[PDB]
Formats: sequence, C-alpha cells, structure tokens
Amino acid sequence: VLVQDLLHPTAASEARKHKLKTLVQGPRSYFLDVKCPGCLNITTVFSHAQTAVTCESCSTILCTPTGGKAKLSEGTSFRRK
Amino acid sequence: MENDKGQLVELYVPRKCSATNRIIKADDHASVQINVAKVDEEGRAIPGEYVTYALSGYVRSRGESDDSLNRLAQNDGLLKNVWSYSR
Amino acid sequence: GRMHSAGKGISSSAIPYSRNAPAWFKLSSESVIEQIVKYARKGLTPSQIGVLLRDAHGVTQARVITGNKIMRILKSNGLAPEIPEDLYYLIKKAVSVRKHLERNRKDKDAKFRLILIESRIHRLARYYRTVAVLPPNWKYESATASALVN
Amino acid sequence: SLPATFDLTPEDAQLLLAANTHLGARNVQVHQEPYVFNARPDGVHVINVGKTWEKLVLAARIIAAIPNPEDVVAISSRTFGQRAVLKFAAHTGATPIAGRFTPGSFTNYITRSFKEPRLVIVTDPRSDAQAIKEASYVNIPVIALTDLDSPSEFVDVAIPCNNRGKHSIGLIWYLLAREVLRLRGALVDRTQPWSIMPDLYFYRDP
Amino acid sequence: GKGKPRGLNSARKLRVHRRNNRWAENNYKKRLLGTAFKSSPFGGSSHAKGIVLEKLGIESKQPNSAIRKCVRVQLIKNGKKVTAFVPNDGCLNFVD
Amino acid sequence: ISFKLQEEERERKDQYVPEVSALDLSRLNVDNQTSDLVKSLGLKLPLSVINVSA
Amino acid sequence: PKKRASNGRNKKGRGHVKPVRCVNCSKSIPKDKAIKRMAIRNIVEAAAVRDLSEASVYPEYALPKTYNKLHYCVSCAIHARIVRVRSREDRKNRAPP
Amino acid sequence: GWVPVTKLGRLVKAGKITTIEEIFLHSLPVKEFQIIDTLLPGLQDEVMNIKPVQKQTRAGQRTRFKAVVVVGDSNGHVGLGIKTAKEVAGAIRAGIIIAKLSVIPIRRGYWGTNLGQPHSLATKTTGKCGSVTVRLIPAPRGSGIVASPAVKKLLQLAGVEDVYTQSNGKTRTLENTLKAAFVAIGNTYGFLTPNLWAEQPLPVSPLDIYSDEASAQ
Amino acid sequence: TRSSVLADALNAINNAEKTGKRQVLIRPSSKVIIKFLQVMQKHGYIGEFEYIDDHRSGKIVVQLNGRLNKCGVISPRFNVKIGDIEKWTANLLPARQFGYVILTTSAGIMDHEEARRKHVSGKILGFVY
Amino acid sequence: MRAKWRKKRTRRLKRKRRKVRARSK
RNA sequence: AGGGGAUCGAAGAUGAUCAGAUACCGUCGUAGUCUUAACCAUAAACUAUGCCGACUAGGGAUCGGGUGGUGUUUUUUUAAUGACCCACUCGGCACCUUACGAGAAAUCAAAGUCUUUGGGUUCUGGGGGGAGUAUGGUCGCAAGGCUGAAACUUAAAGGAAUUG
RNA sequence: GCGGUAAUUCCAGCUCCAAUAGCGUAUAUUAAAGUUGUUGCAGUUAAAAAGCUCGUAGUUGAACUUUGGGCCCGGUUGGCC
Ligand SMILES: [Mg+2]
Ligand SMILES: [Mg+2]
Ligand SMILES: [Mg+2]
Ligand SMILES: [Mg+2]
Ligand SMILES: [Mg+2]
Ligand SMILES: [Mg+2]
Ligand SMILES: [Mg+2]
Ligand SMILES: [Mg+2]
Ligand SMILES: [Mg+2]
Ligand SMILES: [Mg+2]
Ligand SMILES: [Mg+2]
Repeated sequence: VLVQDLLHPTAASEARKHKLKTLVQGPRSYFLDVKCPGCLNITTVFSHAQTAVTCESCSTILCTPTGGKAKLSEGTSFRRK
Repeated sequence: MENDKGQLVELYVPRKCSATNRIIKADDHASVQINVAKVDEEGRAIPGEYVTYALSGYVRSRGESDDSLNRLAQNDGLLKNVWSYSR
Repeated sequence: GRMHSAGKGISSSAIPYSRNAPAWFKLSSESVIEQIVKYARKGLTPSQIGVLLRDAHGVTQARVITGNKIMRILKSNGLAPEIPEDLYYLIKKAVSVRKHLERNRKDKDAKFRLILIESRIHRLARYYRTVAVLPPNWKYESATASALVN
Repeated sequence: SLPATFDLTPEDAQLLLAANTHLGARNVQVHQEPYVFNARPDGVHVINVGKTWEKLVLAARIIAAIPNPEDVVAISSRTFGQRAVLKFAAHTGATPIAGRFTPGSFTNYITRSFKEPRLVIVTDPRSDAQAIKEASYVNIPVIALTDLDSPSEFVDVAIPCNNRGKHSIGLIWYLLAREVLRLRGALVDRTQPWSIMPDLYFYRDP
Repeated sequence: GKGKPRGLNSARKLRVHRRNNRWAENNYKKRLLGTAFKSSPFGGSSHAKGIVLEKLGIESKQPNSAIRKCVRVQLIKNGKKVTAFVPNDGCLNFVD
Repeated sequence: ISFKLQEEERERKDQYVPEVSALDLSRLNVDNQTSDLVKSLGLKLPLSVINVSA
Repeated sequence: PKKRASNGRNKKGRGHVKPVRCVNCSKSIPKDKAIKRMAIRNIVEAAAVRDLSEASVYPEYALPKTYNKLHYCVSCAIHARIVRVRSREDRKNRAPP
Repeated sequence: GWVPVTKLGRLVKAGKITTIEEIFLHSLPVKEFQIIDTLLPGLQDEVMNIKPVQKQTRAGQRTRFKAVVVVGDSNGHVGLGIKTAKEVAGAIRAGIIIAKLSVIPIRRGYWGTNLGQPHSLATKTTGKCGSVTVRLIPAPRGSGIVASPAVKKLLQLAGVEDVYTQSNGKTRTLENTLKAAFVAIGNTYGFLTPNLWAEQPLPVSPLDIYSDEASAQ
Repeated sequence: TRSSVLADALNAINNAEKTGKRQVLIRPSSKVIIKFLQVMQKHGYIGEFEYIDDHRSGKIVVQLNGRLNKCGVISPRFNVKIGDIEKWTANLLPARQFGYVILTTSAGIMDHEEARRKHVSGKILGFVY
Repeated sequence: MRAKWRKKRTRRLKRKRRKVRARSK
C-alpha cells in the first residue's frame, strides 16, 4: 500500500489480530462477577479459569476448565467486569 | 549540482516519482507521467492546465501505482472519498 | 525458542498495559497478603497460589495490588523454600525419569530425555548459584536427588 | 477541486444498480480492498458505488486531457466489451483494438497495427494483459475496468465494476464516454441525460 | 554472519582459523615444509653444476613427434642424476 | 474478408436499438447493505430490501 | 542438475516411510515413490454377461467386482506405459487423466 | 529520404525537440537511430572486438560473427551495441545502430571541491552483467582512467577523465564486462544525492506540447 | 538470538525504503536507536518518527520520505581514532561530499563531520547516505 | 572405475599390506 | 555368545542361456533375515541446503490448539456435548503464482535483505590425480572407524545451460 | 600451439618492433591474488554444512537510571571607513 496508519489501526484490525501482535499488546481475557444459584454471594472468577472454582455454599462446581475459556456450570448467571 | 561560480553544471535534472520519491532515469521505460486536466464550473476541460503525477516503473511493476494515485489525488482534492489513510 | 527442541511457539500471557489495576477490585492489599499466606501455609507454590488467587478472586496480578510479588511475600514472612519451585520441579521430573529408566533400561528415548532434563537442571542451578540463591557447591548429585524432593 | 454537481446523482445510481455493477467478485486481493463493502453471505462481495463513480470521473478527466482524441487506444478482447469499445470510438476519438490485440503493436514500429497512443484504456486486465504488458515497455498510462480479483500490475487507474456482466461493462463504457463528452464542448448541458440509451453499448447476440 | 565470527574479542579465533587454513595454499605449504631444501635436485638454488654421464634421446609427448636430445648429468653437490635439455638446433655436438 | 458494402450493412444492423425495454421499472432487488450504502451516500431510490431463503 | 523439486517421491518431514514390492518385477520401492493404481474390474468381461446371466440362477443378482491396489516401480511403469514420460514444462502437472 | 514512423521521429525531424535532454528527462523510448544522430551530430563510434560464433547443424557448422561496438561523444553520452550477423561488415553496421539506439547519459562530479567542471563521478557505482561486477570509484584530477583497456575506452567515450575501477569475476568475458561497466555508469542517475533533494515543476512532455504535428495524415 | 537491536532496526528501515513503504514499524526501540534516528532526522534522511510506549521496551513508527539509500550498522563497534574517520568514510560512504559515518563517542552519538570539528573520537555505530 | 569397487580394491590392498608387514613385525 | 529359524536369501549347488558366465533368468540352498546380552559407528545418514534472531509478496488447502457466529446437523421436534460450515488467530508439514531481489545457470520466499560489501555463532574447501594412500596415534574380537600427508605426474578435471 | 612440400612460429636474408649502454635467462619473493578473505572469498548442484542432539572453554547476548528549557560569558567565514 506504501502508506497506511500504523499509528492508528482500525478497531476491526486490532480486534481480529492476535493478542501479542497488536500495537500495544493486551489480554483478550476478562473477569466475571457470576451468580451461583446456591446463595446470596457473588463470585469473581477468571474467563480462562483453568480450574474448578467453587464458592462456600455451592461447594461442588461453578465452572469447569477447558483448553480456553472455562465453561460455566450450566445454571449460573454471569456478568463481565 | 553547481560549479565553483554558481552555474549549475549537470547533464539535466531528472524527474522524481511523486509516489516513492525515486529518480526516474533515462532507461526507466516503465515510468509514466499522468496528467489530470483542470476543471471549472459546468464541468469543462479547460485545456492546457494540468495536474501532473510521475510514477516510477518500480511502483508500477509492483501493481501498486493505483493506490498511490488514490492517495495523491485525495490529497490534492481531485477526489472526495476514494482513499482511506487508516487501514 | 524451545531451548532443547525445535518448536517455535510463542504462547505467552500478554498482561495489560495498565500498571495500576484493576478499577473493580475493592479488596484491601493487606487482606490479599494474608490470603496468600494462608494458601502458602497449606503448602502451595507461588505459581499455584497465583493461579488460585487469579481464579477464585479478582487478583489480576500480585505485584499490581501488593507492592511486591508472591515469592517476595513468602521471603518477607519466612515461608520461601530452600529450592526454588522451577528447580525443584525439574529435579522431580529427573527423579521420575531415572526411576523409569532403572526399570526399563532399553528406553533410549528416555535416556536422551533424561540427559536433556539434567542439562536444564545444571544450567538453572548454575544461574541460581551465580545469584547466590543456592549455596556455592550445591550439586545435583542424581544419586541423592530423590531425597531433595521427598 | 471539482464542483459538487459531479457527485453520484439518483438517476445515474438507478441505472447503475439496474446494471447490477455493484456486484463484485467472490475473492479480493490486497489492491482492491479499498473498494470492498463488507461482503454478503454466500461470499459475493459488493463495491463502493461512490468510488466507482469517482474513479470514473477521474479517468474521464484523463481521457479529456490528451489534446488529440485520435491517439487514445481502447483495448478489448471479450465479446461483452467489443460493441462498447466500438461505440466509444464512434463518440470519442478513442481508436479501438477489438478482437485480437496483435502482439507487437506498441513496439515493433513496422506492423500494420502499429499505434503510438498517449493513453490506453483496457476493458479487462486479465484478458488484455498483452496490451498492458507491452505498453509497460513504452510508458503508456493504463486505465483498467478492474474487478475485485483482477491483476493491478502496471494498472495506473482502476475503475472497479462487475466484469462478469455484459450490462455492467457496456454501462461503464457509456458512463465514461458521457462524462468525457461532458468534460468538453460537446455535452455542455451536464444536467440533462444524454440523448441515447446504453442499450447498444450492451453487447447484443448473436 | 556468513561464517567467520565478528566479535571484537574474537581475534584469536580468527587468526588461528586463518593459520590453519593457510596450509592449503600450494606455495605456502611448500615453503613452510621446505621441500625445496629436502626433495629437489637443486637444494633451493637457481643453477647447479654437474657432469654429463651420457646423452639421451627423449621422444616428445603427443601430439608432437620429435627427439629432444637431452643429456643425463650427475650433479656435484647432491650426486643426484637428472636429464637436462640442450636447447638449440645442434649443440649436442658441443656437450659431448 | 471485408468490403465496404459489408461494413456498411454492419453499421446499419449495429445502429438498430430495440425500443425502450429491459431498463424500465417493473415494480430493483437492492439488498439491505446496499440500502445502507446509498443511505450513507444520501441518495433516494425505490427501497426494496428482500430476504432470500436458505 | 536437480530434475524434480520433490525429488521423485512424496516424502517431506519423514526421512523414511516403508518399502512396498512391485506387483510386476518385485522390486522393493518406497510406498510414497511407488506408482499406485487401482484396478476396479467386473467379474468376467463385457460380452460374457449375456450367456452368463441367461444361464444364471439368482437373476441379475450383483455382477460382482474385483478390487486391488497395484503398486508399480518406475522401470515397470515406463515399460508397461502407465506413466508415459512427459516434457519438462508438462511434468509439473499432477492431474490424473 | 527518411519518412518518420513514430511521433517522436516527427517531432524531431520538424525541429521541435532540438536537444537530447528532453528525451532523457521524459525517458522517451527511441526506436530510430536518426533521432540520436540528429541530436548528437558529433557522435563517434568504435569497435571493441569481433568474435566468431558457431552453431552446430546436421552438416557442418553455421558460423556467425558477433561484434561489440561502443559509441558516444565525450560530453557524457554512451551507447553499447551487441550484434550477431552473417558478415562482419554488416555486424559492425547493425551494432552501430544498436549502440546509437542504446545511448544513455552519465553523472559527472568531483572527488574534489566545487572547483572547475565535473571531472570524476558523483558517487561510487557498480554494475553486474553475468558474473562480472565492475565498480567505479571517484578519483582526483590527473589520475586519469585506471581501468583495463576496453572499460577505459568506454569511460573515455563517456567523457569521464578521472576514475578508479575495480572488476571482479570472469572479466575476460568482454561483453559481460562492458555491459557491467555500462550498467555502472548508467546507475549514476539512478542514485539519489543531496544536491538533487529539491522539487521540480514536473514539466509536460513535448509530445503533449506538439501532439498536432505528430501523427500527420 | 537478538544481539543488536540497532542492527534489526536499521535493517527494517532499509527493507521498507527498498520496497517503497513510506513508514516502518521498529521493535524494540532502545535509546541508542532513538539517538541514531535523531541524527538521521536532523540531516533529513527520515522525517517524523513516533515512540509507541508499551511498558516493556517500546515500538517505533518512522515516517520515511524516499530519501535514504542505505542505513547500516558496523558490528562490532570498532574503536576508531580521529585518524581513522577518513578511511572509514572512504570505505563506506559513496562519495566525499555527502553521507555520514555515525560514531558513539563520550560527547554522544554524532556523525563524522561534527566529530571532526569537535576533535573527539569513540566507537563506530553505522553509516547513512 | 566405479568408486565402490575401487574402494573394495583399496580395502583389499590395505588388508594384504598389513598381513605382509605382519611377518616383518 | 544364547534362543528361534516360517518366508526370502551374499556363498554354494543346479538347470538353462550364450563365443564364453563362475552374469542376468528358473529351482533349491548355508550365513543372514527375527530376538536377548554385548560389539561396530558407518549410508546418495539428502532437503546434497548448520543453528538462533528480525524484515521483505500474494493465495488457497491441511494438521494441532484456541476465539467468534441467534450458521447446519443429529438423538427427546429443537437441548448440552460431538460432527460439519464461515471468519480470525498461533504453531506445523507442505503447495501454487510472480520476479521484487539472488544466482554462472538450473532454480531459490529463501539460495533475498552482498562491492549500497559488517545481527550472533560453529564446521569445512583452495585445480585434477597420487589418496583417504603411506606413516605415527587412538578406538574395535574382527571387518574397520576417527586423524592424516608427501614424493611424483598432469593443463586441465569439473558445474549449469545452447545447437547438432 | 608451429613443423607431414607455399612453415606469417624452425635454420637464414631483408624489413619491422620493443627497451637501450643496456637487454635477456634461471630461482626466490611482492603486486596481479576478493586464488587466504578483519577490510574481503566460497560450501544445493563446481572443492567444501559434522548423521543427529547435549555440553565446558571460547565468542555473542533484550529494554531501563539527567531528558529538556532558560540566562550569561565567549572563539570563528565575513557582510560593505
Ligand atoms: Mg519467537
Ligand atoms: Mg544426469
Ligand atoms: Mg533415510
Ligand atoms: Mg559420512
Ligand atoms: Mg553430506
Ligand atoms: Mg588454490
Ligand atoms: Mg586440491
Ligand atoms: Mg576462490
Ligand atoms: Mg559430483
Ligand atoms: Mg560437491
Ligand atoms: Mg544435515
């Protein structure tokens, strides 16, 4: 193209590129404030939890680990941030 | 280049590529110079007055002179919304 | 990449640009510290403590919330081990392969992998002895190796 | 640097979309993506209709910038582009090369078909690469009626369109010819539609 | 880095590599082993005197066909015997 | 082969137009993103966005 | 000079595959380098079917087929004309027919 | 009686373009040797060598002769011509037209301070044809041409009067060596120098100026 | 592995100029690279360049202007006297009137010309012309 | 003068030469 | 050196075949082929292309992993999961086009970023024979492996491509 | 490479050339040799990437710590009695 905004890449470009190859590299992960139906508490968990997280009341399962993002235990209510 | 007493002593000064700022030498027989005739009201040609762009053969060989004209014409106001600086 | 291989993967954790973090985590830095101390008293390595904090809590990084790192916390309150975690895992890997080899002598692939593991062990141990973490003349004997992993 | 009456007007847009020249190619290469419009499902890409018109106006300015209309060469080698180029010859100067290009026409100064143009316009870069490649030896500006999957080597100016459409090819030549005559003292009234219809720019079978 | 090291403190490696690879040169090898003084009829000398043991007629190599008329002499300094050409038309009557 | 009579009858039979047809309005299946394109360009048209099946 | 970019075989990233003996001359050749041909054939031939079927119980039952994967060496392929040497520019083609 | 066949020929015979510099500036292709002959009346040629060449046939050897010719006034213009033909005289002739058609300029400068006319080259240059690579290095006044005789004559016919040469490869291959030197001197304008850092109005072609006179009917 | 980030930076600039790109992206942007680009920018070989500040080492986006023939590095950083600048410039620079041999001396990063008029010398970094 | 068979010849020569030197040794 | 020895099969037998064959071919057939414990350490051990790192051009296909589609698909109509489709993405085996560039050329996305010659590092070569020989050393039961000349002799040996 | 019956190459005569009170020949060395290589070679096919991996000496090794601005003194081309 010989000319392009390397300083100001398109948001679509930065979204579709790899997390290491962006201009200022950062994670595509996040945190969930997620509601387990067991009790009145809110549990803050990782997106790619890589473990079986659990709370004091719902002390069996909350999300099961996988290769990438952890799969929620099919009854919770998640929210980002 | 000038001699001792001013007096530019150079066998000609060559054109430069408006795209890549490369000198177009004599045997660059793939280099072009495109002329865009001016326009007044009612869309007339008004012959004799041009906007000239020199493209070097190297850029043209790479299939990469079209976007260079897009950038240059967008800069000069020949075109409204043909070139996008960000990508 | 891949010190003792040919693979060229990257597979890294790209931490956020923000050195001050994370605008939603209202727990106190003190309370985080004794959480860290509690899991370490249970007997978890700094890496395991880090993943468990990051999972069960909102602790994005220990060093952005606490003024220092997890190992620095453990050294501060006198719970850091003698052998660093990476070295100890390397030694226990070597111990497992050595026992496997003694049972199966004709595993030349295992013998090759064992040589690679011990070379990684010796390089890491040389570095630790340079930074004076391990005492000078700390050797990986490989005949008293299993006693160092217990 | 041009007046605002040059913009894409609804009647030109109506005839444009009637020709369906907004339909692009299934796959695009890096030099045609400045004209992409976030393709439909089934993979049929669509084109910046405004950019097509704007490049058409710029190419028309190039054509009506050579003092002699009789040393502009229009290359076509496809059955859809034949009649369009011949009518382009009837209305502009624009001498044609239809059917075979007869390799050795810009070089080889002793051929019968030896021409020395100031500007060459090609209907299809892929099927007219012979003219484009030969003109690259003798400095001839190239204006190509490109598609999304078309080569851009030595292509000075590109007007994206649909190259699989007989209506699209004929209408682009019609629009280019109309703007060329408008950019001179032959089509002075630019607001009125030109007296004829692109029906005979369109290639007619058999 | 195309082969050779480029370290500012790698001069030892560079010079020893050159020293080892210098033996492949023909004249350097011959001069450093001193074959001229050991294995040559002349002990590294431009000329040498001798005594004509006999005359010899050597048939020239192909594609030529001629007799070369050399003389087999025996050097004084080394005792080594060698054939020496007698270059001109004639001159075999002068050598005896 | 090309003679003047043949080229003249060719011009006569090429100049013939079949009246007004094939471009007159019959009601343009201008799909939704093209409608978005022309409305971004700010141009009026006979809006007809159709939803094809699978 | 090198004659083929892929030397004569289909082996990149292996270093060894297996030998497979030629069905004609019994030469041991690598399986990737072997010229393999499927021979799907009817049971008898195109003219016997009439008399075979009019003398057959189980009318028009199946006309069974025989299946086998012949492996040829390069020399036998040349000799029996399965490969039929091509030109320098035409040898890069890889289409079956 | 020469009838021009190309637009450049018409605008040259009519006297519209009176200097080679317009052709060079606009990089206009030259297909007629009369054009270069007209614009450079004092264009002298010279023949480097004639070499025999054999093509084996069914019977005997079809033998052709290849001549290399260097042309050019000492004002900074050179051409190089390779031609193979049945007869040596015809080979010399056609090589001279080819050398005329292949005339390109040169960039002269100073090793120097700014004093006098440009004697040496402005920049170190190199060309490479075949395996041969020929390098030209600016030299002070009085050094002369420091080169093998074939390259030295070509440099003299270029008008360079002070230069160092450094050739690598099979320099005994004359045609490759001469072509390499031709490339090296031709690149004297392909190189960019701080004294050429300014901007120019990008003049229109004389073909555009006199389009009417060209293509007479 | 990585041994001379300046070498990689100058190589990237050279490749961009060769293919005609009017800009290049540079990683990992040491302050030596910063000084070296400042010397180019003062002499007009490159235009405006940008330091993108990631918290690890930084990237750089340089705007080129088609005015650079070769920007190179001299590895190793040979120690040069004032009596060696002339031979280094003769070996590297295509002429005597233009081109610069970039040195690192105690007075800082600078070219051969201003090094000579300051009458100091250090190690050699690279060349540009 | 196939190289393998020339290699075989020099190996045969080496064996025989060592054997004939054995009696002197 | 033990076990095992079905098949094939250096040596060999035996039939032909030849001008001859102790060659090709047919039929047998010891060692071997397989395994255990020890030796050997060589292959056109090849991608004839050392390893690490960055940049430079376009494309689709596939493998492993992941991310995102109110995508399709089954079993309860449709859930989850699984399989498939599409777009990204990291890593891998490669492939297609072109000549930016490279090469003596064949060709090469590396064999590019090299007289505009310097990212780091290891190994090897200096016309062809003699010769991987002699000798000395070392390793091996052995066959041999590693190291390794010289005297003398020659004007060529060779690489890629063109015509016949 | 010439010499086998016309030898532009041998033995001679004539003519001519080059250097010149000097000019050949032999051996050694230097440049030519970017055919020893830091500058500055080559290793797919010409001679040459160890079969492959580890690893000590050796060589090499990411980024980062005072930047910038202002004030004064003060040397030089010369620019105009
Ligand atoms: Mg990496
Ligand atoms: Mg062959
Ligand atoms: Mg193998
Ligand atoms: Mg070997
Ligand atoms: Mg090998
Ligand atoms: Mg040598
Ligand atoms: Mg040798
Ligand atoms: Mg060499
Ligand atoms: Mg070979
Ligand atoms: Mg070889
Ligand atoms: Mg290898």
